[PDB]
Amino acid sequence: PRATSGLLHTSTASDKIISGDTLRQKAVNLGDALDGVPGIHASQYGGGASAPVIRGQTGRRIKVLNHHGETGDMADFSPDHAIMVDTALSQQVEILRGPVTLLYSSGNVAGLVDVADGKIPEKMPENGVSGELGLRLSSGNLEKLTSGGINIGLGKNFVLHTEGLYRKSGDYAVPRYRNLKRLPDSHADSQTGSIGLSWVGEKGFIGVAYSDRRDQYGLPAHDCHADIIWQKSLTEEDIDYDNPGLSCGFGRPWIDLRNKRYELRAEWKQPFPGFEALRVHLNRNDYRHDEKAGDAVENFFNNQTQNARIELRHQPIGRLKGSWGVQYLQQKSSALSAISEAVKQPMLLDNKVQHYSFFGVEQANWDNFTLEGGVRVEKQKASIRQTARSFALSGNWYFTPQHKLSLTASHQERLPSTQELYAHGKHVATNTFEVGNKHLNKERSNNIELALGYEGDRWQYNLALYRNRFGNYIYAQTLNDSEMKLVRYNQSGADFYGAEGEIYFKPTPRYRIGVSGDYVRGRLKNLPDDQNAPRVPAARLGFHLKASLTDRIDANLDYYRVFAQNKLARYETRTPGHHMLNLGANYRRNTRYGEWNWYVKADNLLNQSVYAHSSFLSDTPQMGRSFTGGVNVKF
Ligand SMILES: CCCCCCCCOCCOCCOCCOCCO
Ligand SMILES: CCCCCCCCOCCOCCOCCOCCO
Ligand SMILES: [Zn+2]
Repeated sequence: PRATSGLLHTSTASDKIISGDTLRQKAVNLGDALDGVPGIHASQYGGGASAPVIRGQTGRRIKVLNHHGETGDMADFSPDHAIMVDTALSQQVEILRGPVTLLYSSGNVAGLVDVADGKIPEKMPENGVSGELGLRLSSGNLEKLTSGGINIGLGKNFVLHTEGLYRKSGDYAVPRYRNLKRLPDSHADSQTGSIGLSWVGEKGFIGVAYSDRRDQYGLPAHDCHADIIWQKSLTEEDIDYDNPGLSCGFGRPWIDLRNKRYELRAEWKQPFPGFEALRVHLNRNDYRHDEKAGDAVENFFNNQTQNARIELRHQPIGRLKGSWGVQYLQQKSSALSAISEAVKQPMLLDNKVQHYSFFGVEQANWDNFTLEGGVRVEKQKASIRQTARSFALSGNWYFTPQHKLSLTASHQERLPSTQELYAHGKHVATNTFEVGNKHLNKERSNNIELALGYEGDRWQYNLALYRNRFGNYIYAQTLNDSEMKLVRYNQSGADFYGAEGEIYFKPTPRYRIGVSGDYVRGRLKNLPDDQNAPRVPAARLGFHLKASLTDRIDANLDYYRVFAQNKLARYETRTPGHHMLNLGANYRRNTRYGEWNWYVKADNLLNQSVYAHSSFLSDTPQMGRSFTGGVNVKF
């Protein structure tokens, strides 16, 4: 029961490790799967994509990690783009805060979400072989989900791994929504495949893996353009482009996406003198997606990623431990239209971004108190020159482990993305024109958080209180007057604070009852007044029940009270306001050749009109009542 993302273990009390067997019974998308963990919401976008929203932050203010590596996707661009991780094929998903975030990115203020996978075995399987098989169906979805993974000892110290998943799902049923049985364009198909090969220790393991993922899914709530769009708008010619928006007023939207991945991992256990561990990670990621209407492409998306990170763990110099590393990340990306680059300027013109990053964490241990500090300094070059310095310092006081009090502080700098300073074009799915800013200054943030945790047979609880102070908070500022939005990229200050927590009391070791909840406030302060921050979540209180009876069978009930959101940003609207009731049960079973984990799930029994203010489809109801039956065969 540990975490893997940091070569050196810095553990704060508000760290959460979700089990992989459990994820097999969860939604396919990352954001839907993590929703329900206190402090984490979702930005759904039909059955296709959903991003986690963590402490009101999302995208570039958090970090999704594909087994310590850059996923290489383009989900940071907009929540309609799927995140390239397979949580249903994952070993574990760890949600981490602290100085560790500095190992992977700059500007990560809310949480690091690392998805660890079986791609490259790291260990020799028993009996020479191991793997699992999974199958499930879901009502009103209409989800079919099959999955498998395999590990084979190709000899004495050699292991091959394969794994894959195929999913088909329809437009989802909606309660009371218009006169519709199902919400149009919310269907989703996905396949993933991996082949791996890895060594064994001592000292460690080395290995490579090839992956392939094709996604095909609709764009819910959704011909003339080649001129007027450009050129051009700085400044006020939105006057002249939504005049011919009602001229053509008076295809079928979907995304076809392909992701190809080549990576290498290695990590052995006593590299040479003075060091306890050495860890490498090489990655190449081919990402593409066409945003289409029928068979025609409206936007071409591309993101080539190459990523390298080397981390070594130094000798404990007398109870102070540390891991220092270097990372190289180059990312070639573009976002084009059917229109040539010879007539119009692309939404995102073809660009070359390079990240040179030096990082590390150091922890000192004075018995029942740990102190870990962290740093990151990355330089960027941007062919078509700044530096981000981020630091974090954190203390943990164990009165009696486990009785945890964490105090964590950090200053993080995020360098602006090329999208943010150079965007200039209609993104169809979002029906928004995007404009960049030639002069943004880095996102600087000063963050403080205190977490408290106890888990002691009778009582179990987890609490966290946080504030995030931005001297600079870069945001997509909606602009001057169901047409098409226009956003400019802007700067101000911001003040985010909130709380999240869960507490469980078990009367017997047999039964467990619990209450959970979260709340977050987001404000824009000091504008070039004092308005709310965009797409902030809503408060949520949770009631939880879970009980085994017995040895194999495990029923469970989850009731969430999602309150409305009336603290809204510049052009936002109110969002109710729903009651989520979820039922669940599980079958544990031991036959020959495998453990057989049957499962049955019932979500949204009250059949409520569910809206999420934190999503781009805030006035679009999400899935009504749905039944799920599934099987897993571990072996
Ligand atoms: C036990 C059920 C497992 C089913 C696994 C499905 C098989 C995995 O599919 C992987 C291939 O997915 C399609 C890849 O296509 C990529 C397109 O690249 C061609 C471009 O020239
Ligand atoms: C820190 C909570 C556990 C009990 C602390 C008392 C023991 C020593 O703590 C004093 C200094 O460290 C406290 C935590 O440090 C936070 C780092 O903030 C640095 C901001 O510049
Ligand atoms: Zn898009």
